[PDB]
Amino acid sequence: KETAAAKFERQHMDSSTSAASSSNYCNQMMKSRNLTKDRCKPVNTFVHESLADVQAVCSQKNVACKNGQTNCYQSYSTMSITDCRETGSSKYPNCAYKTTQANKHIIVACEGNPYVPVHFDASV
Ligand SMILES: [Rh+]
Ligand SMILES: [Rh+]
Repeated sequence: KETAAAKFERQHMDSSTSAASSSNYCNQMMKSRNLTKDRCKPVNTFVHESLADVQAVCSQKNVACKNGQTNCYQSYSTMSITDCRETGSSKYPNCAYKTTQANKHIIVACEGNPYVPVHFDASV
């Protein structure tokens, strides 16, 4: 019974580094955040902004979600993010990733009271 809010924080928040710590980052973080337990999760994004600044996106630019729901929101400012991408030679349980740093607008899906991020949809 992890809450949806807490699952988003575990899968997508890393405020403790300004940018993709190092070439090792995604290998470490995909494992430590438990995204390689049942299979290698093929792609995942981490956001290097404060929790308050990511939560605030739920009152910013309303945009269509990829799944056609209406509860997605685009950040008005660019954010520091790390994209993690499974290498073609990565074989479970030894999940290997390329670490790439970018500064992009994020899109998140928000639900509940309080209204908070529960899903990372895209960066643009
Ligand atoms: Rh999701
Ligand atoms: Rh999900």
